[PDB]
Amino acid sequence: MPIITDVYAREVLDSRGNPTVEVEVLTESGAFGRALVPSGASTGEHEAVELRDGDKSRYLGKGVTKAVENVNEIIAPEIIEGEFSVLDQVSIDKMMIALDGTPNKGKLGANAILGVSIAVARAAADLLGQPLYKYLGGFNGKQLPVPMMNIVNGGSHSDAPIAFQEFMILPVGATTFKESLRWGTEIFHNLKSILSKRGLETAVGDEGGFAPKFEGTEDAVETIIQAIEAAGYKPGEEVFLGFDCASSEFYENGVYDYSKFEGEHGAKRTAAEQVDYLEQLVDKYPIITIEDGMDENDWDGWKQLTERIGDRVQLVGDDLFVTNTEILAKGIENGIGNSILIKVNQIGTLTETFDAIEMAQKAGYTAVVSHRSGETEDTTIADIAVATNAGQIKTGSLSRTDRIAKYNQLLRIEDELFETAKYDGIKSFYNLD
Amino acid sequence: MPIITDVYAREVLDSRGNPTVEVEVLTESGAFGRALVPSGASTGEHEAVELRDGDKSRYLGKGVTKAVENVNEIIAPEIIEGEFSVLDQVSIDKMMIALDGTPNKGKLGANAILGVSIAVARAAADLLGQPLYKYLGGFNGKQLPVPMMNIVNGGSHSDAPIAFQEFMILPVGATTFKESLRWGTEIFHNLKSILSKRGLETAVGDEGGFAPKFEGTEDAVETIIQAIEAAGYKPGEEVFLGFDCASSEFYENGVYDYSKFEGEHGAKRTAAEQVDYLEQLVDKYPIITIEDGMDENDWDGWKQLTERIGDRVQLVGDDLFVTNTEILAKGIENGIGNSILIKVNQIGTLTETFDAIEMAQKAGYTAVVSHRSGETEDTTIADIAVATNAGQIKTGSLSRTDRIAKYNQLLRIEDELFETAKYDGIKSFYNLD
Amino acid sequence: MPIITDVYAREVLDSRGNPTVEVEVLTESGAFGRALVPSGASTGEHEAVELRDGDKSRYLGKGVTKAVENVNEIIAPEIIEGEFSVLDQVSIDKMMIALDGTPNKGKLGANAILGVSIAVARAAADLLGQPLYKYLGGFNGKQLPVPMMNIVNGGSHSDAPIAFQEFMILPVGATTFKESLRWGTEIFHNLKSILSKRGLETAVGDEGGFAPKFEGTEDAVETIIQAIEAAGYKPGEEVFLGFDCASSEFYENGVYDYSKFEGEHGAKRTAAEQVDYLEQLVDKYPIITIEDGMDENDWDGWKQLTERIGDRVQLVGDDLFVTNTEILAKGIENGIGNSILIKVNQIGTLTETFDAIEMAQKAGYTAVVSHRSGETEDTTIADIAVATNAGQIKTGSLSRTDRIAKYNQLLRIEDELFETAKYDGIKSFYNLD
Amino acid sequence: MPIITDVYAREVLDSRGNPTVEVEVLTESGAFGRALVPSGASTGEHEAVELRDGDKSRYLGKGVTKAVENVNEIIAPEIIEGEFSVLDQVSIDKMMIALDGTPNKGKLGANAILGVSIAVARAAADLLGQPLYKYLGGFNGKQLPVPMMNIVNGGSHSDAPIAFQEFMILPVGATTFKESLRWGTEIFHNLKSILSKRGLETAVGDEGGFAPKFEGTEDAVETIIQAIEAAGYKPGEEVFLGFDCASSEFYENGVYDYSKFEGEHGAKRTAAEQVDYLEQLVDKYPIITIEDGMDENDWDGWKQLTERIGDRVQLVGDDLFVTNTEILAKGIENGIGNSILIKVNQIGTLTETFDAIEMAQKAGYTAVVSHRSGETEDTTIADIAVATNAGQIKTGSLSRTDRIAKYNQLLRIEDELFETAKYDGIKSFYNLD
Ligand SMILES: [Mg+2]
Ligand SMILES: [Mg+2]
Ligand SMILES: [Mg+2]
Ligand SMILES: [Mg+2]
Repeated sequence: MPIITDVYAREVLDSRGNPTVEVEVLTESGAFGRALVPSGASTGEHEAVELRDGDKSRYLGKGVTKAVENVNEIIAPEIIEGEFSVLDQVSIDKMMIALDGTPNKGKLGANAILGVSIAVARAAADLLGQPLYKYLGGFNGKQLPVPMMNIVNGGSHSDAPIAFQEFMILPVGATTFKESLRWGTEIFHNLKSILSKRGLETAVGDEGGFAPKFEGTEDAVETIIQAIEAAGYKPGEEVFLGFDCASSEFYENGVYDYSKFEGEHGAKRTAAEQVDYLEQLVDKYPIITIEDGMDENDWDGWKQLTERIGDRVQLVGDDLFVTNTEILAKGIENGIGNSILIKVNQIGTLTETFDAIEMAQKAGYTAVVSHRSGETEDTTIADIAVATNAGQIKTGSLSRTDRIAKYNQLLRIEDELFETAKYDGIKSFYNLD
Repeated sequence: MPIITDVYAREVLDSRGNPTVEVEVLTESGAFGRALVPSGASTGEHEAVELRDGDKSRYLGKGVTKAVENVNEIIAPEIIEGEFSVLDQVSIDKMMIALDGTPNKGKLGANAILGVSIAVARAAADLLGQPLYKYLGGFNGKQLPVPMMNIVNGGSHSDAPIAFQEFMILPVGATTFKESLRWGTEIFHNLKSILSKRGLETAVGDEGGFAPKFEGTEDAVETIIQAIEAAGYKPGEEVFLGFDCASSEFYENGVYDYSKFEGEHGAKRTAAEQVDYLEQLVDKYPIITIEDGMDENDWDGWKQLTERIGDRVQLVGDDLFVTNTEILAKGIENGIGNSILIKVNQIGTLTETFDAIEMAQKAGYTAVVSHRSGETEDTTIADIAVATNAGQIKTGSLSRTDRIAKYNQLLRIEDELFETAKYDGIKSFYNLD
Repeated sequence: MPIITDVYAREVLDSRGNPTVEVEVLTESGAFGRALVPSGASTGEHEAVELRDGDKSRYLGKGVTKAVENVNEIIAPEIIEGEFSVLDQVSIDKMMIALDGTPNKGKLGANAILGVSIAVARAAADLLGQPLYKYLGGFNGKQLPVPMMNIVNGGSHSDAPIAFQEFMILPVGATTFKESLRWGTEIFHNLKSILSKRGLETAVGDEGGFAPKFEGTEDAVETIIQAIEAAGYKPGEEVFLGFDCASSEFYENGVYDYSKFEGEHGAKRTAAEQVDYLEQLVDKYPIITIEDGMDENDWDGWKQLTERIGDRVQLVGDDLFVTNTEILAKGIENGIGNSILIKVNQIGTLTETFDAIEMAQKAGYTAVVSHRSGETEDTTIADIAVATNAGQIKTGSLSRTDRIAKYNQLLRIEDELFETAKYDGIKSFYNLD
Repeated sequence: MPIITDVYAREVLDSRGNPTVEVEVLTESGAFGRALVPSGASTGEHEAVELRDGDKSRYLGKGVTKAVENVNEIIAPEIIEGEFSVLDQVSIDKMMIALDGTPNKGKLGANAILGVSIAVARAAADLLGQPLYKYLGGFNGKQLPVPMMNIVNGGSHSDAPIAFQEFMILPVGATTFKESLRWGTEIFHNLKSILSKRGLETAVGDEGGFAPKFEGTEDAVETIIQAIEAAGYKPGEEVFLGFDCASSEFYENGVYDYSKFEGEHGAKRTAAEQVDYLEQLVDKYPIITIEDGMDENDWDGWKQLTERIGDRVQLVGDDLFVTNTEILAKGIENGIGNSILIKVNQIGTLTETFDAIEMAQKAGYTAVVSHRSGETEDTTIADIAVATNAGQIKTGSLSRTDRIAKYNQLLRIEDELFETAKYDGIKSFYNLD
């Protein structure tokens, strides 16, 4: 019996110890779904906005009681009085969008809306007795993603003289996701040993990776490569590197100003020099993906970067696109990037999330389903990656259950799929030559 | 409906990126339970042994394929062919204990056995439609625990000149668990700010807390107190401190050798001087609980410590008791400690876990249900704490979902209990007079 | 379907031929529970009070039509209109406590309230298909009690020159409850034969035991020991003795006045001499438990008694505590007694009963679940003893179904538990050295 | 649904502390019945034999492990392998009779057979959702019995100089059973007061009544009458007396020898003088019923007694008929008595019990459904009395739950019947003119 009979929100905590929204949905027959909403460390703009309370007497102003109230007192009665079927996902998502009535979900909160959106879908899958990836994506959802695994952090997430925010490993050469996960974990533990022996810090950041005091970018990259090799894997064949440059954080007045993070002698690069520099790095090192290599508003620079190395390196828009199909469409039309980081809570409904993934795919772009800095015990993004046969995921390093829970769910999905599972390895990069 | 029809194990990852056991149980009617096992020890004279593979080609020898196979090929057929009801928890636990046939669960593995033990109970609660805490503890399970929250680490978990392994905060004075959690989180964020302003490290360890380069024990303690106050709480009334001294890690040849961690000039204390020192600390600072203040084999020293401050300070045996009712019984008979840290995987079944909690309670000891360093997305320990009205829990700092998931489950339990919930605050320490 | 749809009370008779309350509860799905309420011969004060009609035209004023009406016309509609789930025991108990609104349950009657409280729990266990002890106590309720079996009566329950109200046997050395019951029964029949041969009376009193015209206390005790030995059992190893002194019934103006029951030459003992006397008896005879050895208000005397023999003899507060957690807490804080007699109807709800048991256990006291002088065909107290692993029960001699029904239910519980049952024998006395 | 899937026996205790048989029956759908068997006789030419173990190491040889084994190992597999419907009562009873194959049920035991017989019927009523009296007797079972209530005992059940075994009160003049029960209880308590004031014993015997040291038969009778009046009732209109003379216990060699119980001067009466004596008593006192007034083999004396007073006094055969339809038929044919005491366990199946009741009724005799000295918490005889509209029951005095449980069940039956219940009072004696 599919009619939704209860929609209930509560305030819980995320992986950084900040409040977030949890929603539970029940049907008449007792089918049940629970969703928890993630939260970003920094937000691109043109984005759906999370509602926070700003009551400095609670949680330093980061309470989400208003968003919770919006679910319990506004959204819930609309759903229950409307006698919506739990199966009518698009109808419910459209209803919430209209109920809020603003372009950025700023009245009810993207956190209120997404909690309900995901909890409904989870309840629907429970009702049908379907794996969530098959409910979401249909019968042919079967492709496990290549994980891009955080390993070293820089920029504003570190004190080392390194401008790029994040360095990742990608176990592209593995034959299964289960194997890929083991490779990454082995490399992580090997790097930890290397860091310890060098007297560098091995405590972890928000994503479960390291932020060691390397000498600079080349030291960081070569040390990761050292770990890959020590673990017994082949860089540039079995395991590749990725960056999240987060270049907007050091771009100002037409200059990519590396002195912001790399000390007084750090290079001040024009957009042309920035492209040259990224090209030099991908020629020197086995780098298969670069996120936000150019500034969020530097469309000319993005075009040049894409013309320069886009045939052989994935170029992921994060801050560039902010999971916004209007911006994505503009990107596609202008030959900008070849991949998009998909953040469910940046847009705020599952319907819109899937629309963005579909738009990307139909343009020959990859859609990389992503975590946020503040995660939860929710593992829905694992199922979204498989539902859409996305082929890639970005969900953290190899420690902290806020990351590992997603990897464990991918293990379960691959196990359940059995002989029907596929892991396409390097062929996951259908956006590249 | 209740006959178990499937028992299935798989290898997943824990919060440190090490393999562990997951088990799923199904009944004929489709009731379902999933358990994940936290990290343990593969050796240790008096505790239950986790089984690891030792295949250095996988996960550096830390695979759990053998334990998984033991579930799938040995335990599962015994259960299924035996037509055990999912409700017959004690029967199933006793059967597994006999099936392994060794005192330390070293044949099948405590990790195999506990995975099944917990998954069965979770499936039973699902079958009955009961909250797990009520299934486990009966109708009167209703007391939320005071959380002892990791905040600063020392000893072998840090590079600072501090011998004690862990410092904790306890929001004893809160009126509800939900408020207690907020207090702790606010204190955590305030400490983080204080550390940053001092130029100390704010990256986190395995339990989600900090390991800053303090000048020593007094600096650490006073800085935590500073954070408590900055967050707006009263030390020694609303919020107390706790230690895990892990004193076995610096005791040798009859000496508590603080020079092991606190540099060349660090004190070498006899057992008498160790007791004097702990007494001095509890007289100076608002310390309500001390774990492993004396060495695991220094029973004479434990007795002296208990006589000295046990009337007004909780004295928790962890390494002292290793969740072993034979050792606990010896402790009780000899007036040793007044609390025990209860680690489900250290004993290996829910039945034995509950027996240990009950033995402790009936002696006027508190039973503090505990996490391990390697945790998972499992939240069963939250329900165990409420089921037994234990009154205390030790499940980590205020970051990392491996910890926060337990706190979120306690929020859900308190919410569900509604007007029947109780949080006893300082009266939780029924072991103190 | 757990919502309570009917709550119905009727006036029935207890084992002494006095009216009492019966309540039946039904759920929407047809789950059913029936409870009957016991009644004491004499009442301690500070107690929940039973409501009687005082209509001397019916049952000599002992009718319970008002209490029955209070269930049918006040409590029942509150429950039914409230749509309470039969599983929400604590909520329903708290609701009734508030509905009555007085400290002693004197408006609605403790008999009205307890009838509903127990019938609800019985219906809940029926709904879930659980044994009542597992519903009440959770999965680990498995310990059968050592029974303290009435055998000889004195004081105001006899015409013999004996001040103590009750003498009991305890089959502590048996390996199972089933064996323990047989031992007691054999001893009972042997005593009956001994009494008959001596020309003493073998008719029974309210609890199913004897009140023979012995020469005094030593005659009674030695004759019981004679019966134990004649039955082939070892006094002070296999079978121990117990007293219920009911000392309040002969204490006045600071004197334990044995002349009240033992004739003109009976000793008038100070509190100090009373302690000396009880100590002498426990040194001479295999006495393991003494109930109400000191007067209900003689706290100094209780303290002295507890210091004197409390390490090796159980000291049970009955009139001392009147199943009142405020009085119990005061006792615990002052080192008074080491056991409490738990009378469900003296407090009036299952929630409060369990709270009292838990408070006792967590203080290292035993909780002895008890009958009343006026019993019924209800056997709930058997399930309460096992639910809480209490380890002891006091439910009568070895005749009269008002007593034997409880023993039969313990047989069924032990049978059902099969290999999971435990009977701890002497180790049941965890309150003693 | 109705096929019997489990038949299980266990050894429990009766109201005298002697072992007896309990049986539980389950159907495929979970319908459930439990029966307990009352005390019987292990020898006796014309009745069904209870089987006892004779192992003097257990319960003084009174164990029923063999009868229990006969159920579990012989009867149960026949039923289960036979796929008998729980509704097929007569088939099952006939099968057991044939399975035992002896006239007195001495191979399997009448206690084994009756336990199964009753448990089956109780399970059938549960399956159908019918009150047991309607299942047993059809839609028109509605007549509550006049209770003949034990109050004073003599003969071998007392030490007083009184030959008759039992004196009873019968609240014939009440308008409902519920009122009749109150009358009896009030009389019982009034007698107790009278006895206490006279310094006579008020402890109770097996049936819950008194055995005081009266001066003789007239003292006993007149004192009971005093109690009736003191309670406010009219002897010989509202409340009548009954005897159980148990005359076989003092008849030998053609003489009713009252000197056996009434001292050296007690009358030695011929059968003619015995009839004269009983006639004198019924002329002097309001006696409506006499059980076993003549010896079990004195058929000529029974005939004379019946001719003398049978038109106006009920004459109940107990030892005369031993619930044996062959003996009853002989009695009917010869004009012997006008009532039979029906003891379910004396014949051993419900089918045979109902056949005996029917034979009696069709002869214009009353069938008085009876307890035994050793009773249990079973209340089936209450339902049998109503099922057959018997109009009378003999189930004990007004104390002990072994008796009171039956009266409570009659209260429930009358309550359930509501406006359809009937209590025929004096018209219940349809055998008298
Ligand atoms: Mg980014
Ligand atoms: Mg520790
Ligand atoms: Mg008492
Ligand atoms: Mg008779």
